[PDB]
Amino acid sequence: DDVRQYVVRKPLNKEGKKPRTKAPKIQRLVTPRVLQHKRRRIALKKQRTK
RNA sequence: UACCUGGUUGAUCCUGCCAGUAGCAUAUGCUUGUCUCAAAGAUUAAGCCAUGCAUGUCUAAGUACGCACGGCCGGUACAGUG
Repeated sequence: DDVRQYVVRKPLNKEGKKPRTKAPKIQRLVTPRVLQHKRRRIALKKQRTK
């Protein structure tokens, strides 16, 4: 299941302002940056062994 | 600048101190136009203390769901500043 399509929203409404919705930032979420950080530090494990 | 001078006797020469002399530090008195630098609640009481201040801190890079403000363009995980 995709996790990011299941976040609750904040129905953010105040007078005079535009209608707004707001969502939190998901933590402990596997993203293409996290997987690059993991494989970068095994590129350092190989560099030291060489 | 490696220095003495007054005072014991009727007069002398001594011993010998007292007093004078110059600086330097704290206070104090009287006086004080300019300008440069500058010590400053140590001495008595390491006594007692109203009030204020003297220690806080965020970057691209720990954690942002405060509309606090704006803001995409509007299904759009999290724009951003915070």
